[PDB]
Amino acid sequence: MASETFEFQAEITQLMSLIINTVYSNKEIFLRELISNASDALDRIRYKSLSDPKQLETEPDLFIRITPKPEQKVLEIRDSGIGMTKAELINNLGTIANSGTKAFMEALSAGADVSMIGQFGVGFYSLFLVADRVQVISKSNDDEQYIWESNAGGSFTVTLDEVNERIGRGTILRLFLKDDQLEYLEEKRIKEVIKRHSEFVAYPIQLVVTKEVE
Ligand SMILES: COC1=C2C[C@H](C)C[C@H](OC)[C@H](O)[C@@H](C)/C=C(\C)[C@H](OC(N)=O)[C@@H](OC)/C=C\C=C(/C)C(=O)NC(=CC1=O)C2=O
Repeated sequence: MASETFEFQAEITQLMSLIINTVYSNKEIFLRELISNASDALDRIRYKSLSDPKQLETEPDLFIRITPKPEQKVLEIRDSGIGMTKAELINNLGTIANSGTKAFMEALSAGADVSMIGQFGVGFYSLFLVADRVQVISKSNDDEQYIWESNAGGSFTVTLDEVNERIGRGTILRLFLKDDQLEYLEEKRIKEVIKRHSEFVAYPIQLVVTKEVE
């Protein structure tokens, strides 16, 4: 329908600024963070399902799926985890500074590896290493499908989703890659990052590859 617009908490805006404007070299850790987040979302729905089995019926398969969309310069990271409601997207992705935002920034300026970002509970924002824009598309059993969108600006939008494929249940991180980071559309490069930083993931990690038939 129509978008609602929200302002980022001052700390989160600062964090995004740091990250988006970094010379940092090890940018590939963004994928470890998103996969770990995906894995956590999958842990949640599975634990929930222990005493509420019906929760799984909206998407019985538990998986992490990565889909490069080279034409649009887009990389998607999807999971069939618990998903997030409209209120969760608003409350947890910007309007309330995470418990570790300022501390991570303090740590960063002291010499800390950007890769520590996950230990501070703000690793979602690492996607800004390789992307200048992001849509978080999410369907929780408890709500309708919604789109959360940010370009690292000081505000984000949340919109009821009438334009994307239905996700049964879970979350798509749709990354609009920067022009210098298009290597992450490549099958070989993706595979390599996964093997190096994400060896111990309990769920299948699927890669969607689009090849011309000869
Ligand atoms: C331990 O929980 C985690 C927290 C608290 C987080 C808001 C919990 C959230 O609400 C309670 C859901 O329960 C949880 C299932 C949803 C995800 C992990 C989403 O990931 C996917 N694929 O669904 C993630 O990204 C879309 C949303 C925000 C992540 C933040 C801002 C971050 O920077 N790091 C974090 C990583 C975490 O694991 C973090 O803060």
